[PDB]
Amino acid sequence: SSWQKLIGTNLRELRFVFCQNSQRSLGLRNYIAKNYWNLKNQNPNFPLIVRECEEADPYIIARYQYGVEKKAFAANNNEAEIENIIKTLVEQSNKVNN
Amino acid sequence: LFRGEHALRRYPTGEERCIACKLCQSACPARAITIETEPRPDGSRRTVRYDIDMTKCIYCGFCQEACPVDAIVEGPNYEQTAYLHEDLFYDKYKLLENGDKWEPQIARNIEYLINQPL
Amino acid sequence: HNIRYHHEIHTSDQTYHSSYDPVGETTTERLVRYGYLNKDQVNNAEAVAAAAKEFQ
Amino acid sequence: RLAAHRKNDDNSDSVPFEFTPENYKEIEKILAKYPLKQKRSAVMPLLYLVQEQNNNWVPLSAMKKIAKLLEMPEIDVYEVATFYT
Amino acid sequence: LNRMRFITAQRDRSRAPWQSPKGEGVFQGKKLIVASNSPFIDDMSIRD
Amino acid sequence: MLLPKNAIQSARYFEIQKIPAKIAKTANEKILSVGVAQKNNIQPKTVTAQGQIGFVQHPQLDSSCQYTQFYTPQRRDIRGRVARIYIQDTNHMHDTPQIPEGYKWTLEFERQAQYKTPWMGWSFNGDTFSKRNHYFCTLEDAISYCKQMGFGYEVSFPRSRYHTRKSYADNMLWPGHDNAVD
Amino acid sequence: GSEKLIEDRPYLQGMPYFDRFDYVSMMVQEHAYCLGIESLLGTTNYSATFTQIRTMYDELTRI
Amino acid sequence: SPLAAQLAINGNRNAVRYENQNRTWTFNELDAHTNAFAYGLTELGWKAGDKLLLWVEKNHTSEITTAQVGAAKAGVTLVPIYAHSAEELEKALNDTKAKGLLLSPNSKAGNSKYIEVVNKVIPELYNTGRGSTLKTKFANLQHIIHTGFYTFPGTYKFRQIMVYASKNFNTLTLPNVELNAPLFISGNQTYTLKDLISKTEENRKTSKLNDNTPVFVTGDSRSPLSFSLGILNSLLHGNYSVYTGAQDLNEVGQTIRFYDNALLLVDGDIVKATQSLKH
Amino acid sequence: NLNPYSYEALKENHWLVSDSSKKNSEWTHKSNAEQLIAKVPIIYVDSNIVRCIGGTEINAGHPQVYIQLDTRKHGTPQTCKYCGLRYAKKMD
Amino acid sequence: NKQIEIFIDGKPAKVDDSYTIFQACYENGVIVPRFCYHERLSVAGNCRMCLVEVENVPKPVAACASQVVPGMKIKTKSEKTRIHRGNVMEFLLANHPLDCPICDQGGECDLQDISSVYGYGISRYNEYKRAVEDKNYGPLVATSMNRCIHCTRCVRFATQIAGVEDLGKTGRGKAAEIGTYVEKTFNTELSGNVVDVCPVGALTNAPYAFTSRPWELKSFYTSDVFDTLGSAIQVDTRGPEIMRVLPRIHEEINEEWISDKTRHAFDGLKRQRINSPMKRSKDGNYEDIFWEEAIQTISKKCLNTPSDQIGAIIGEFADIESITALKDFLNRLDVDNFEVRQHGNLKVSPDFRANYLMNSKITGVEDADVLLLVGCNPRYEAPVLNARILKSTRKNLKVFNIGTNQDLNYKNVHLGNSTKVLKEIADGTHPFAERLKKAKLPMIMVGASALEREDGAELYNTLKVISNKTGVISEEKSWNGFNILHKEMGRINALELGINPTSVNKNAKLVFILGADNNLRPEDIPADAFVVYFGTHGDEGAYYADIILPTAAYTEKNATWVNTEGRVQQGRLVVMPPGDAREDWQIIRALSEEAGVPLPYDSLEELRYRVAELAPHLLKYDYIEPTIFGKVALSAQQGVKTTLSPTPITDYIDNFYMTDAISRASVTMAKCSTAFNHEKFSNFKNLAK
Ligand code: SF4
Ligand code: SF4
Ligand code: SF4
Ligand code: SF4
Ligand code: FES
Ligand SMILES: [Zn+2]
Repeated sequence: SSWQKLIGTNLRELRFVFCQNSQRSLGLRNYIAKNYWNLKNQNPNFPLIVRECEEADPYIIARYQYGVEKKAFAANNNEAEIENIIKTLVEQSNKVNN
Repeated sequence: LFRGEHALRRYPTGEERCIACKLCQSACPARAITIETEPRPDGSRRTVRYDIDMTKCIYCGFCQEACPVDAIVEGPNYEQTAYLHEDLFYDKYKLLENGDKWEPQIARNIEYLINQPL
Repeated sequence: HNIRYHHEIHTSDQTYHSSYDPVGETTTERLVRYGYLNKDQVNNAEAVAAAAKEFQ
Repeated sequence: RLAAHRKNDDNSDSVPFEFTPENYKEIEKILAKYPLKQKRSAVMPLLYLVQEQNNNWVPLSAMKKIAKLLEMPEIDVYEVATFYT
Repeated sequence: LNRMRFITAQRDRSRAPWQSPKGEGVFQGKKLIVASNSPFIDDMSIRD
Repeated sequence: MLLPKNAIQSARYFEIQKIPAKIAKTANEKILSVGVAQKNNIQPKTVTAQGQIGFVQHPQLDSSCQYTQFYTPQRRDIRGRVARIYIQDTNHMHDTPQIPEGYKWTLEFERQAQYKTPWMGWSFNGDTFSKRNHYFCTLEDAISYCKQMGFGYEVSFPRSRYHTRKSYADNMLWPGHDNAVD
Repeated sequence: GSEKLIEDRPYLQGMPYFDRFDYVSMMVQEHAYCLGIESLLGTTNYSATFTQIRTMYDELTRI
Repeated sequence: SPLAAQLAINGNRNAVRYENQNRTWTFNELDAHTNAFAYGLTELGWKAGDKLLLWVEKNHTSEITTAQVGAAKAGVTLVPIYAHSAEELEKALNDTKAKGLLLSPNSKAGNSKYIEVVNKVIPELYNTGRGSTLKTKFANLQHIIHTGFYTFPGTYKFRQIMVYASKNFNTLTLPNVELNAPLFISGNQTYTLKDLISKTEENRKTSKLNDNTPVFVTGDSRSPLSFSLGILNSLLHGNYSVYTGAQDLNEVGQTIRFYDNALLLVDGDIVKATQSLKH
Repeated sequence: NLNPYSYEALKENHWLVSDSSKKNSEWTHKSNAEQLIAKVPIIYVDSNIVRCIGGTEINAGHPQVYIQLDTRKHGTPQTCKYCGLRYAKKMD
Repeated sequence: NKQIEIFIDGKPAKVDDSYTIFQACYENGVIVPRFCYHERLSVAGNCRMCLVEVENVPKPVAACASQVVPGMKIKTKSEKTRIHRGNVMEFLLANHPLDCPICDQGGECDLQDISSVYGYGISRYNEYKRAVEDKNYGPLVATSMNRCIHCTRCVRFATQIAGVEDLGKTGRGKAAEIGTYVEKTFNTELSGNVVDVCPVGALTNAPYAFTSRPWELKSFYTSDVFDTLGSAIQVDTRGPEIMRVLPRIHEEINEEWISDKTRHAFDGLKRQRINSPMKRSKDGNYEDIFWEEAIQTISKKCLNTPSDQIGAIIGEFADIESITALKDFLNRLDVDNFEVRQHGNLKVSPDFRANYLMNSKITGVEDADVLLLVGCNPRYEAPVLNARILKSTRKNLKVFNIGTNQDLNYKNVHLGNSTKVLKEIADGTHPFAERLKKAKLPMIMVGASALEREDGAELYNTLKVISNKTGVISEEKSWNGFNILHKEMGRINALELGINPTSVNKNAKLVFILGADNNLRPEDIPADAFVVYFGTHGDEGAYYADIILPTAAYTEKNATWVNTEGRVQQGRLVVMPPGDAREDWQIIRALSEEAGVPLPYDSLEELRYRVAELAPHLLKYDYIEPTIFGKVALSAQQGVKTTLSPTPITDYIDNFYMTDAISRASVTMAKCSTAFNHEKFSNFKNLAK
């Protein structure tokens, strides 16, 4: 919601590396598939990269100013857990930037 | 059959006998013959550089034995003592001049050798 | 004009290999090594005969 | 003789070669011999007509016109011409 | 006395350097204006 | 002996087939440790001739490298290199060469330097090693040679020509009816 | 390093290396190399055998 | 259709041979080229009354004939341009307000080329975006067709403009050709299709031209008389048209010698004339 | 006379820039053999096929090569693929 | 019927009933001499070297032309087979000119190979040999008709593979001409395959003529970057000089054929290259300086310049390593824009690899049934892709186009050349809509240049709506025909690396050209900007930069390229870069260290670990990873603008011989442009096909 809207102003990139055929990445894959349109529409200018590998470890990386890396594991994380991780990473920018 | 000083032979008109077949370079047992060839301005198959490192050349005459157009020859010149190891590295122009100096005896030897099976 | 027989048809390239099993290897031991006789299924006349027949 | 077109200006591309209306009309019957799917099978009658109407000398321009009519390669037309004596 | 020419020719066989500008020249923005020296002529650019 | 008998354990040791996983030992490796984790998880766990995706294993400088023969006092760079292992088939210029190619996997180390000494414009290599590529009967044999020499591997599987139906009867196929086609 | 020198060259490319092996007797080594090549080829030098030049050269080298 | 006489008659008899291009065009070939050009123009939004200013230089004789055929089939106005200076080209464009401008890019416009002079006249082409309509100062200028090998900013290729419509999936409908439509504006004179046909017939009657009489038009093809004696007569009577753009007089004579009795439309500064048949 | 790298020159000298003075080749090939062979004249041959060996006997020159003197264009000479000699048709 | 049983030299073998005798021999590792039958060409009995003696058979049977009969016994090692092969070889050698020393086939000639192995041993025809003059077909095909054995290989390859019709058999008897009837050149974007197709020294590479023999060439297998396909090739080199390149058998990329640019543009790096970093003065003087001084000046300028006034243009010669290096160098300096040009920008987000790459891949062309091209010229863009498309079109394919009328060897319908046809299709009231709906396998292919137009995102939205509505990406059949023809491997890698091409800086006081030299205007960069060019050959970026940092070519660096079908190619570092050129990754790391933000990259392994942290799909070499979010990436969206301008759609390429810096700096490419440009230039459609 509001955290989804503030992503365009909080960070500089959002990367979702997952595995197409992994249970640990199944939750992340479902979360990316279901809610892709809302974030793409509300923040059309925010780089939102999505990548999948056969045996990738599920990582959601928030890249903030000065190329600050905020990779967080999302392996076997539920959709609510994925949303909480997104909210947290979209809220750490002020602490990370300062 | 004395395998003397390596030299580049030519046709009686003076045109280069070397046809850039790389047979000499593929036949030098120590790879002592080096060739760098590109199409000639007239289009002939001639090398831009033909080098024979006498420091690594055994003067074996294998290039002459496998010569396709009788280009590489072993002239009777044996007094090739060199005061400079760099000067000992003969090249295309040097070989051409050496062949020019001793072409006549080389021609007689070639005629006699060809007459052996003829 | 005889260009058919320039290449030799016969060359001294005959090779022969002779293989012999271990001299001390027993017939029952040979059958066990070849798998015809089970390692435990020894000293039985019927099993030994069957293994020997299979090996032969 | 020469399997390749000799460098003669008499057989050059600039030679004017156009089939006669009678030859054009005669093409109606010749094409009906072979199926419409294979119109190149009339190349022999076309070459015969060309040789008849061009002073027993087939021009390269005539061959090009035949290829245009036959919907076949000009190389194929030239090969068919040279293959026969 | 002319080993430099032979060295330049040998290097130019596979490592011929780019002829960069030397001196003053026109600059169309940050691009220094200099004409190419290719011996071949592009006929398609100048044809009718 | 290109394809060993995989139906038995005698084809090759399972240790030879396994690929060592990279563990962070340098400062940069510790920095991008998640990248190392991804490279270990996603890479194939086994190396076989029947593999499909090219894979790179970094130089394992450990006890397995005890059989390295290029770590001389004056030459301390050879036993840290990574060579490329691929099947070098016959060239496209000729189809029936005098010495057929494609029966041994070639492992080649890239040329370190090649320069023309100007005394005669003569070619010279700064590294006398890697002058000629080596040939191995089996991919497992090549892997064992690389591990024994402690050299990193970049193994790429070859892409061959597919089997195609060849027949001279295809040269005169019947097109079909004109009216039916239209 | 004549061993690797011959091993890194074609069959004819390593021919004179045999002369340098036995400097005093360069013909016996060459004859041995030729005989070994023929044995590998599974044949024999008919012209060399019929000309007896191999025997004469071996005797001269021995002398 | 007025131009479909020789097309419906045979469809295989040759129509025009571009000696300057070494290309021979049949009646079907000319019809197909005209159809493709007309379809490309109509699909580009060039409605009836659109003016096309021709800045090509002679040598594109086959291009000139194809463009004339495409303009006549659709029914748009064509105005040749004889610009030799940047000011001349600017004045011609301003007075004409042509919808399209076709130029031979490599044609020399005095010290510069035709494309260079046009760019000097129109700087907006340099700033035209890729896949975007150009925004120029002219009120009615909407198309730039270059005859060069390269792609010029703010311009399109003649080949790229034309689209060869198919027999099934084609959607653009070509408007029917009307006789009263003006097709040629040369020397401030407006020439209609009826005027062109009348001129062709009267000239054939005045130069003793038969049905089977080749016309070898050399040099300039922009003349309305040259058009009448070239592709127009072939579309009418099937005569063999020989385009000899930028061809020497000796070469034209040799080509006529390759023919038997041809009307030689000799090139000159004035509108192309005609001479006696044979030599 | 014609400028090098032209289309006509490329079509003529088999996509190569012919050197007339021959000094460019005499430096590039380190031998004036190009001009020395160019000093030779053009020879007219009656037969449409010639056998060139660069000499007088087999193995006394280059291997024998058969050159076709009858081409599409009359009077077009051909230089030997083995020697520097060039032969042309007797009449056409 | 399913598994027939034959006996090859007395060895029982279970083979297929439809395979040929030569097929069975090759499958069973039995090498049979052959000179005419090519596995990718038409089967013909032109040669008789495959005539094999079979048990209980009267005459020898051409194994390539003869299939396997159940129970047949082929005694290939029999004396009868040996005698037949010797007779055939002796007959073949009757008229072969003695040109081996003067022919490029020496060392790799199948003729001499069969003669030494399957030949008689001596010759007995003591008569004058027939002679035929050679032809003139341009600077790409070297003609020697004297050794031409009239094997029909050129004719078969041109008719069936290249699709051009210019080769045929003229004459009869012993004077048949293996060449064209009229004097012309063979320009069909596959001229390098003609030399590779001639079994004798009849056709050879003229640029490589008399260069050397196979005995002095060192061949290394790599992948090309000149074409968007990146077809595998083998580069043969001799010492520090690269000799030539040949195609490699890659059925997944380009079978065994390559384009002329891939074949002949390797020479561009041999001249007009930058060997040292040079500083461009205010007066334009280029002065060589030590790399330390240049790096320090660049770092000082970057430190002094504001973070909002630094921009760059990415070059075509950009690998994944260089792209990631530039991205990291910018990010560490708080920069978030990787584009400095605003005209000609690809309107595709790097978000999804499905939308950033061709979802149908190379084999999709044969797999797809109805193919709709929009702004793609497969002939000039990719001769291999065009040849594959033609091969598919021969069998069961329908091809439509919505762009300019091209001259493809096959027949392609032309729906239009402007956006009106596309708008009609998008509205659904178009005849092509029914054909697309009826297609079992649909595919849409659009060029990168077309997608980079001003209505780029609008055209992309229209195409996506059409594909979703028509069924190009149809989940019911799990077929995804939506494909994009990229024109820059660097741009493709940028899309795969997450660098947004749309992030273009309006004003930048720093301009870095990472090998970019095409589609650049002198006014697109403000004159008050410090400009550096990290390139190899200097054409435009060398002039447009205040500093020039020499870099390594594609063959001078172990680079990672992404074939647009989704393939990872590890192009090996064949030779060292000229002069003192440093690696692009090395240069970027050194600059980052000197700029106070060093990147944690000390080796290629560490760079690959960082890339895996960025993108894991790039670590699997020679593999196309499946994409399970294809339809989500290409899902139709409401409210997305798709207004299209009515201007015509064109193909970017004009001269196939000159498209890049190395291509323009290639003298072979210069001669190709001098000769074939006027020959192949035509503004009129070729109805003859
Ligand atoms: S064998 Fe003779 S003609 Fe051939 S390359 Fe050697 S020297 Fe030249
Ligand atoms: S004489 Fe022998 S060692 Fe000397 S260059 Fe000739 S082949 Fe080589
Ligand atoms: S093609 Fe050339 S190399 Fe091969 S046999 Fe014929 S002349 Fe010799
Ligand atoms: S020229 Fe070569 S490829 Fe063509 S038919 Fe002759 S042998 Fe075959
Ligand atoms: S190559 Fe087998 S029949 Fe010709
Ligand atoms: Zn000769």
